Amino acid sequence: SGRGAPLAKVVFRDPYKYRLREEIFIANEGVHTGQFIYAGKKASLNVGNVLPLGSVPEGTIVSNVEEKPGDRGALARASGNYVIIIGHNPDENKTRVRLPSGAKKVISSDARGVIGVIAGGGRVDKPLLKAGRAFHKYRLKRNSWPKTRGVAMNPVDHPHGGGNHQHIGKASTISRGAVSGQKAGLIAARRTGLLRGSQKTQ
Amino acid sequence: MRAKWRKKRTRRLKRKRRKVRARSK
Amino acid sequence: AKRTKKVGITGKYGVRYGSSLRRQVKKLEIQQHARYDCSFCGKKTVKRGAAGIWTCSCCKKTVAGGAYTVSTAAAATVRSTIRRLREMVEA
Amino acid sequence: PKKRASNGRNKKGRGHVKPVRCVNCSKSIPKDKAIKRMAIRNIVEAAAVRDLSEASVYPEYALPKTYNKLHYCVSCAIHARIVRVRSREDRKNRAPP
Amino acid sequence: SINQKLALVIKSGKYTLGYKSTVKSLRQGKSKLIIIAANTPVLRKSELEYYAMLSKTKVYYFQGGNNELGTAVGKLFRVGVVSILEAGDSDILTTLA
Amino acid sequence: SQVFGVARIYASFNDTFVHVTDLSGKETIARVTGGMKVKADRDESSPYAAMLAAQDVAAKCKEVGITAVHVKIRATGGTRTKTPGPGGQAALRALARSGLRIGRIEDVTPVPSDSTRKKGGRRGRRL
Amino acid sequence: VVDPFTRKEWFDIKAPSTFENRNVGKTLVNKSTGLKSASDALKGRVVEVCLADLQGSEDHSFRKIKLRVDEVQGKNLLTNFHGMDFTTDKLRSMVRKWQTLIEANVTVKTSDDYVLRIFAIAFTRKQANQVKRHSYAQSSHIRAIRKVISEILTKEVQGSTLAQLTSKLIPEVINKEIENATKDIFPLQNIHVRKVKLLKQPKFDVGALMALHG
RNA sequence: GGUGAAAUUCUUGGAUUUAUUGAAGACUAACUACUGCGAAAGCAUUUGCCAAGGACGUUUUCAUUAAUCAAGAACGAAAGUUAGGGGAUCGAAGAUGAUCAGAUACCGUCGUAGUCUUAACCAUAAACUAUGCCGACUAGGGAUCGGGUGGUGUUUUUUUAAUGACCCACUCGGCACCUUACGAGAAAUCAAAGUCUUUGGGUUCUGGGGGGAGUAUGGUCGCAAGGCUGAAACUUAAAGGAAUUG
Ligand SMILES: [Mg+2]
Ligand SMILES: [Mg+2]
Ligand SMILES: [Mg+2]
Ligand SMILES: [Mg+2]
Ligand SMILES: [Mg+2]
Ligand SMILES: [Mg+2]
Ligand SMILES: [Mg+2]
Ligand SMILES: [Mg+2]
Ligand SMILES: [Mg+2]
Ligand SMILES: [Mg+2]
Ligand SMILES: [Mg+2]
Ligand SMILES: [Mg+2]
Ligand SMILES: [Mg+2]
Ligand SMILES: [Mg+2]
Ligand SMILES: [Mg+2]
Ligand SMILES: [Mg+2]
Ligand SMILES: [Mg+2]
Ligand SMILES: [Mg+2]
Ligand SMILES: [Mg+2]
Ligand SMILES: [Mg+2]
Ligand SMILES: [Mg+2]
Ligand SMILES: [Mg+2]
Ligand SMILES: [Mg+2]
Ligand SMILES: [Mg+2]
Ligand SMILES: [Mg+2]
Ligand SMILES: [Mg+2]
Ligand SMILES: [Zn+2]
Ligand SMILES: [Zn+2]
Repeated sequence: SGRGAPLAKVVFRDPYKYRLREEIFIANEGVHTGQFIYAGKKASLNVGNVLPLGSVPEGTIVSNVEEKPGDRGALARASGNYVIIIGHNPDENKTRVRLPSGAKKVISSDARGVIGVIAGGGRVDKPLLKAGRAFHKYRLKRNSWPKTRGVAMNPVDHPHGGGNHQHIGKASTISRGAVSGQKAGLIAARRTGLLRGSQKTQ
Repeated sequence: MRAKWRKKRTRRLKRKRRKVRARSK
Repeated sequence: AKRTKKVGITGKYGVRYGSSLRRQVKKLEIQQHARYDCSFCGKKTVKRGAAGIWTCSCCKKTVAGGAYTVSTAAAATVRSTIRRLREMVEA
Repeated sequence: PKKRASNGRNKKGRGHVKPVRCVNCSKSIPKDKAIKRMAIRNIVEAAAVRDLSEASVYPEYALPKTYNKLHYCVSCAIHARIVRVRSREDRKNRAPP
Repeated sequence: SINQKLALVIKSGKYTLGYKSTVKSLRQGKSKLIIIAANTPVLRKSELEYYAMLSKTKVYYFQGGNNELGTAVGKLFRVGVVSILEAGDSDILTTLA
Repeated sequence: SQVFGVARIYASFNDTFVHVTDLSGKETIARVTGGMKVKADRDESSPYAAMLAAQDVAAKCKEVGITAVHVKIRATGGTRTKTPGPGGQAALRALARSGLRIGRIEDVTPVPSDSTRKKGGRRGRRL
Repeated sequence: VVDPFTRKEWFDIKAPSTFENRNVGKTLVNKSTGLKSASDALKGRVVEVCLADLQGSEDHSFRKIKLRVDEVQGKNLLTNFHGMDFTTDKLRSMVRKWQTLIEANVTVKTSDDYVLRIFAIAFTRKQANQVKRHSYAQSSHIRAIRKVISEILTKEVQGSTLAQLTSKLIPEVINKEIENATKDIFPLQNIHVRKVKLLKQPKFDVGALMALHG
């Protein structure tokens, strides 16, 4: 609930005790019930397994990627996302990858990831098409909806408050050095206006 | 005037009078 | 007789929200409702619930999928290039 | 009326010939219709091909040249290169010389 | 292909479709060969393979799901396994398969 | 018989380029031919000026010491003229005549397999 | 004047074996300081020596050749193979109008665990009793011919060591081991291999490479 | 750097050049031609798979099953529209540097859309041979593509065949070209544009002086841009075609 991606409950034996341990994964697209999941350095390059970014060749597609070895997954977890691996510097044993944002971060080759892309992709291409569908969306995330335009408020409630007409009355772009109670609008915006032209990271 | 320019001329002309009486449509 | 010339399933929304929004909904609607074919048993018995969860009526098998189709283009073009990279590490 | 049964050039029975782009002005021109001339000129000049050979090693081993096919657009082909406008029955003669 | 050699013994010889009838075939020895759709589950597969081993029956794995192997034998339903009982005149019992 | 380099010549229309270096290529020794003793910037490709700065090119060539090299001469090419330029040959004229030694020669002009459509569009430059 | 001319010092190749001449000539890279000077920033170049430059007479004089700087020690510097090619002049002189070109390639391996892409190039000869001015094959030939060159390249590259390979195609008779098959298909003049190149190696294996010198 | 010449521009950021090397998307050079294939649009690296086709060959099979076609339907360059991906190149728009009296341009620069691909639209091009389809007949000539037949023809030599490529002759069906004109045409020219006042093989389609105008109107198709259908009032003695002389 409140998530786009489905989850995969994955059961393993306890190496140190007669016991089962049931982890909770994010389901990469194409995983299925009853499937077998292999985890570790000397594991195979099958969508669903979880291998250190050392063990995989550039161009691999992984999800739930760790920022540090063993933090149990940080990157590329929202439905339909992934990170690509774009090369290894084995001497320092790093691995350089490209995240969903486009930004390219380098991290240890011991950090782990899950071969594949996360499930439930395409969720956002469907319009919500009524206020109620959004209301029910956010019922289960948080009290963020609906949103009142700061410019419909009196000045006591907002920097954009008041006026005999509805206008921001001053630049909507706010300095990073601004103070809490000031930072509303386009914070630290390096640019503004309708983005024209190819936007894919050069 | 050129033939295809006379074409653009009246394609435009018609778009405009199409408009002008969708106003009373 | 044919019941609607263009709205299809999207007639439930009546006249509201504008043709463009309704049309683009209809597309994904048809996707997420239709029965698909099961890869493990070969009948068309896999239907959606809880988008990205696709389950086979008989044989009780479930598969993570796209939000409104079983396999999304991206996934499939990953599957392909994960095979490719795999076959390149035994020979 | 018509002025060539050839009207452009050297195309009967395909309907389309993907075009070439002219060497002088870059203007495209269907391949059948571009005038073609193969430019063979060597590495050499008139008075310059003696001494590059004198203060030299490999005592005139190879002497190669620059091979490149040329395509023009006819208007540019007309401007300088061989068009040299012919005259009604003289233009039907396809003898190169 | 092989689909044609099999599509001969449909019109020619004796067969049986279905997991149950073909394992009665396998334990009564009457099987010379059994063909197994791609998508048929590994447990069934290994079971048949065992029964085969004990009848000394050979097995071929049809590349193609049970849908394909059903349309292969001219039937309009899925078929998870086939079991030939007489290869009416197919050499399928003596081809490289 | 003696010590070798690489020639690395390049002809355009309105400029010319000539430069010695290691046969390995990595380390370059001197090039500047260009617009150097010409300056009206019409005359950048001119043969007179290609010669006038080819002289100061061969000069540093033997000023650090080498007797001989063969050419790698080339027009701009790409999707542009692909035919040699004016101050390509009038330089090695006055660099073979500069008493230096020359050998196995070849063109290195880039030529594609017919792509990366040229500038000017389907009507070309219009004059 | 900083006058770097005095600064640095030349170094030297010579060729490996499978040839007769080996003295390359000389290079200039940098003084060998240590804080970054040449141990590591060596063996990363190539050079362009013609072949009649390298073995003999000009029956052998069209092939370009790359040579990859492999490793260095005192007054060493030694360069193994990197590939090869033809030269613009002859290829532009062998492609005559009014005849058929035929070109093919394959990527195949040698015991020296180098994969590589060979090439080959062949043209049409006009039977020298013959009147028809264009001399064209009929694509029953083009497909069967490139089918047979492809039959043959692999069984010499998979045939043996990149070193023996060099020794196989230097004498060039591969060119007419092609004409062996072809004589039963088409006249097929001017049959050459016309390049060779790859990118991946087994990690250096220093001791293998000194086996070409003495 | 770029051009006729310049300038906008890029250069402590080592630019333009070199070397090694990697990514992305587009295209298929040279071979390429009076050469092939497809209903047309159109189609040029390799290989595998999938179905399809004309010509040929034929003492095989059926036996009039056919020709052409309002309505109706399949495909349909380029650009353009909807939703993803892609977005390297070149590049409507727009912004600029120059030229000019002016210069919204031509030349230069940046570069949005586009250019590429998937799912769906759109249905128009000087979509041209400005030349309906099936059939018959009328005239000479050498090239060439495909099939075929003929051989004490040449070459491969292996040891001569077998073959393969080649030469010569013939015959079907192609893409053309040449010379003539019986003949046709207003001519330019045309083996059809011929076999017409000596006017009739079958069949489909369009035009009836120029403008008005492919405009108005209605119907219909389309998301839109627009497609198909498509007048009249009035106005006018010419407008047009081919060729000759200037
Ligand atoms: Mg609230
Ligand atoms: Mg809001
Ligand atoms: Mg609001
Ligand atoms: Mg208020
Ligand atoms: Mg305030
Ligand atoms: Mg304020
Ligand atoms: Mg206010
Ligand atoms: Mg406001
Ligand atoms: Mg109104
Ligand atoms: Mg005219
Ligand atoms: Mg044409
Ligand atoms: Mg056309
Ligand atoms: Mg002009
Ligand atoms: Mg090609
Ligand atoms: Mg009707
Ligand atoms: Mg773009
Ligand atoms: Mg403008
Ligand atoms: Mg201005
Ligand atoms: Mg403007
Ligand atoms: Mg039309
Ligand atoms: Mg035409
Ligand atoms: Mg005709
Ligand atoms: Mg028409
Ligand atoms: Mg005739
Ligand atoms: Mg007459
Ligand atoms: Mg209308
Ligand atoms: Zn199932
Ligand atoms: Zn031109």
